[PDB]
Amino acid sequence: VEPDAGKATWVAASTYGTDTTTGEEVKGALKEIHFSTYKLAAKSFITDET
Amino acid sequence: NFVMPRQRAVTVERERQAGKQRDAYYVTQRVNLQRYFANGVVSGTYAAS
Repeated sequence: VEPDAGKATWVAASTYGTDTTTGEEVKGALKEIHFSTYKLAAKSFITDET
Repeated sequence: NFVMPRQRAVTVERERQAGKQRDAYYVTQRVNLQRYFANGVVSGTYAAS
């Protein structure tokens, strides 16, 4: 599962190349989600004489 | 005598990658001027006061 993005900072209107002073967006980590399957059981019996 | 030697004429070249919202032009040649013997140029003075 990925996360949202993002915020980008707008320029200072005078800095048109060398250098542009825009945001550095950090490559969003893909987050694992893991699922665990638990078990249960029941037993029963009767005897053929009862 | 006074001859100027050259081995590349004026050339013109340009980029774009790895720029950043810019295109840019370069011009580069190779040349010099040489006094062959000793003399044959004279000027001044024509000093100051």
